[PDB]
Amino acid sequence: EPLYSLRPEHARERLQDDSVETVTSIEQAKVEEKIQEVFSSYKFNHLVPRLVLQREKHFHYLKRGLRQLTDAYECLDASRPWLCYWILHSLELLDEPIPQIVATDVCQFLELCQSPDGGFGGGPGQYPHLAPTYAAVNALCIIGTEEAYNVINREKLLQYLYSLKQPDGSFLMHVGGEVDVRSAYCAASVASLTNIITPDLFEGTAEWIARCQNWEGGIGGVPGMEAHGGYTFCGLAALVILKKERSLNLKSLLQWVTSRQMRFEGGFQGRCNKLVDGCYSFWQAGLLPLLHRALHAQGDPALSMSHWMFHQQALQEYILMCCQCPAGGLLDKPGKSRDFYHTCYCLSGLSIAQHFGSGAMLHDVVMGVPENVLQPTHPVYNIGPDKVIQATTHFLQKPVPGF
Amino acid sequence: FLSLDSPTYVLYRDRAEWADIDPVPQNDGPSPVVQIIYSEKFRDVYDYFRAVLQRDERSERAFKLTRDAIELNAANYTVWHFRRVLLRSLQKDLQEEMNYIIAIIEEQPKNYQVWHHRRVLVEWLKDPSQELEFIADILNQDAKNYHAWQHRQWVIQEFRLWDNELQYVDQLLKEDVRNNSVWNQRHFVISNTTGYSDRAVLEREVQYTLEMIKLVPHNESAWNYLKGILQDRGLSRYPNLLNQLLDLQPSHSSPYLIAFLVDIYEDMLENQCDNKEDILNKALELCEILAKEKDTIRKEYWRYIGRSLQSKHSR
Ligand SMILES: COc1ccc(S(=O)(=O)N2Cc3cc(-c4ccc(C=O)o4)ccc3N(Cc3cncn3C)C[C@H]2Cc2ccc(O)cc2)cc1
Ligand SMILES: CC(C)=CCC/C(C)=C/CC/C(C)=C/COP(=O)(O)OP(=O)(O)O
Ligand SMILES: [Zn+2]
Repeated sequence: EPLYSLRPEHARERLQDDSVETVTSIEQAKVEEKIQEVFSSYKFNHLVPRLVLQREKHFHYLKRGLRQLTDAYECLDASRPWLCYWILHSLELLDEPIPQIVATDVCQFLELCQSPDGGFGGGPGQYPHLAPTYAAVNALCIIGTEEAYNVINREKLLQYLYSLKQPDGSFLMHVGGEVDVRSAYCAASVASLTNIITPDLFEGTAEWIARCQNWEGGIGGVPGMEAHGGYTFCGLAALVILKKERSLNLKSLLQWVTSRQMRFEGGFQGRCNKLVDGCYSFWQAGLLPLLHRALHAQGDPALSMSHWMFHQQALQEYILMCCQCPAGGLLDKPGKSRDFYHTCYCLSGLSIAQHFGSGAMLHDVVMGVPENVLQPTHPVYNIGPDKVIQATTHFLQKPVPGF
Repeated sequence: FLSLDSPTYVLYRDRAEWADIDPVPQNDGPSPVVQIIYSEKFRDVYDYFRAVLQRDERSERAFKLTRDAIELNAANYTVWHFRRVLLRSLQKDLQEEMNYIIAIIEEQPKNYQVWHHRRVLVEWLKDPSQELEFIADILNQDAKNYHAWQHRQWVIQEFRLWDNELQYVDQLLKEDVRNNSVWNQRHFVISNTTGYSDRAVLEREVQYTLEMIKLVPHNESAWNYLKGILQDRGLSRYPNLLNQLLDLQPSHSSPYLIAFLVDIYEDMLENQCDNKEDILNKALELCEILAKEKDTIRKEYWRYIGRSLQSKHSR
C-alpha cells in the first residue's frame, strides 16, 4: 500500500559508498538526493499521492513543436526527421490522431529530405545518413497512409544501403562517415519494414553485431567498447529483425539489462556506475520484451506470462514522479529541461512498462490513475504494433528490388 | 579570421568578398513541419553555405565558411563532409587542421562528427603521436566520455600502442575505482596483449579485483570484472572461490556477493557435481533472499532464475 518508491523499506536502497568516495559516488549520491526530495514531496506537503500523466500538457507541447521551433533547436537542424519521428510517435502513444493536414505536410517535408541517391538527410538537400533515414521511414509508417508509403523510393533506399555496407558485415552511418552498431539497426529497421532485404545485404552483420557484445554482457558501440544501453538496444533489435538473436549470449545480456535498473531511483542507467536517465526507460527496458521473445523461440519454459523481467512499477513511478515537466513534455531527470527526444522515449518506456504481450497472454500494470495508459509500442521499431503490421503487409506486395 | 562571437562580426550578406554570390534559402516548402526559427546569424551562414555547396565552390572562402557553419551546428555532417572535400582540394595543412579539431573537441566532446573528423586526420597524416595525450586531457575532464574511449581504443589498436596503457588504467582506477569505462579498458588492454588464458595473469587480475572488492564491497564494477574474466572458463573450475566468497559474508556482505554465489551454484549444477539436489537449494534460497529482501528491484529476474534452475535441475 501503494507506491514502491515511497514505502519505508525503500530508504534502504540508498547508496552505500563503503565510506570510499569518488566522482562516481559523489555524483550518484547527488541524484539520490534530488530524487528523495521528489519522493518525499508527497509526505512533507501533507496530502496523499495519486500519479497523473499530464496528457493535455504533453499534447499541446507536441502539437506545437511538430509545426515550429525556437532557435534553441539550431543544433537539431541536421536531425529534422528525428524531430518528426520523436513528436509523431509521442502523439500516437498518447493516442492523438494525426490530421490529414499535418500528415501530408510531414509527407512533403520528408520528401524534400530524401536524397536522389537514396535515404534521407537531416534536412532538405543535406546528404543522406542512416539515423534520419530511419527516423523518416518510421515517421512515414506512423503516418501509415498511401501517400506516406509512396514517398519512399525503395530502389534507391537499397542502393544507398549497399553503398554503406562494409566487408566485415558492418555499415557506415553515411558516405565517408563511420561505423557503429546504430548503422546496423537503422539499416535493418528500414530494409525490413520496406521489404528490400536481399540475401547478401546483411551478410556478416549478425557476426559483426555479436562481436560488439563484451565481457559485461551488454553491447558496445564497436568491438571493445563498454556496454551501453543505446547500442545494446540497437544490437539486439537489429539481431531480432535479422532473426539471429542466438548469435549473442542472451543470458549475460539479460543479466546486464537487469542490473541497469537503479535500486533507489527505479529508472535505468545507460551503463554501469553512471546515472539514471528517462530515455533509458526505452533503450534498456525495451530489451526485456526483445529478450522475452527470443528465449521464447527456444522453449525457455521459465518465463513469466504476466511481466517483463524488470520492476515495471518502479520504472512507471520514476517516469511519472521524476521525468514529467509541469509545463508539458518529459525529461532525463529532475532539474533538466524538456525536449522531444525525452518526451518520445520516456513515453515509449512507460508504454513498455504498462503492456505485456506474449502469444496468448496480455497483462497490464497501469500506475496511478488509469487514464495514464498509453497505446502499446512495437519494441523492435518503436512505432505502434499496428503500424508495423500495416507497413510490412503493404511493402510485402511489391518485390524485393531485384526481384 | 573573423570569429562568430567577435563584436565586429558581419553577416555574410554584408561582406564585400561575397558580393558575387547569391544566397540559397532553405527550401522548406509551402507549409512546413518542425520548422526552426533560426537566428539571423545562423540562417545567414547556412544560406551562403548552400550556395557554395550547390556551386561546389572549392575555395578558401568556402573553407572558412564551413568553419562557421560547424561552429553554429557541429552536428551537421554535410558541412563536415564538405570541409573534408575542401581540405583535399585546397590541399590544406593538416597539422593546422589538427589544432582546429583539438580546439573543437575540447569544446564539444560529446559529438560524433568532431571525433570522426579527428580520426580521418590521423589516418591521412598516418600519425598518432598526439593522440594518447590529447585523449588523456579530455578524459581528464570527463573520465567516462564514450567517444574519447572509443577514439583511444581505435588508436591503440591501429598503431599497436599498447605498452603504456595498463598503467594509464591503473592511474585512473586509483583516482576512481568505480569508473566502469576504465575497467572496460583494462579488459581491452589485457585481452589484446597477454590475454586472460595465462595463469600468472588471471591470478594477478583476480587478486586485484578481490582487493578492490575488499576496499569498496559495493562497487559493482569490480564485481562485473571478476565475473567477466572467470566465467568464460566456468566458475566451477575454481573451487576455492565459492569458499572464499563465503568467508567475507558477515564483514563485507552485498547483493553482488549473493549473486555471485548463485552464478557459482549455477555452474556447479550444469557440471554434474557433488549434490545435484543439494546445491539447487542453496541457490533457490538466495533467489528468494534477493527477489524478496536483498534486491527487489530485480525480483522479476530472480524469480526467473530460481524458476529456471528448478525447471532443469529437477528429477
Ligand atoms: C545537449 O543537447 C543535445 C541535443 C541532441 C543530442 S543527440 O542527437 O546526439 N541525441 C538526441 C538528444 C536529443 C535531445 C534533444 C534536445 C532537443 C530535442 C528535441 O526537443 O531532443 C537531447 C539530448 C539528446 N541526447 C543527449 C542525451 C539524452 N539523454 C541524456 N543525454 C545527455 C541523446 C542523443 C541520442 C542519439 C540520437 C541519434 C543518434 O544517431 C545517436 C544518439 C545530444 C545533445
Ligand atoms: C537508432 C539510434 C541512432 C539510436 C541511438 C542509440 C543511443 C541512445 C546511443 C548512445 C551513444 C552514446 C555515445 C552515449 C553516451 O552518452 P553519455 O555518456 O552522455 O550518457 P550516459 O552517461 O547515460 O552514458
Ligand atoms: Zn536521456
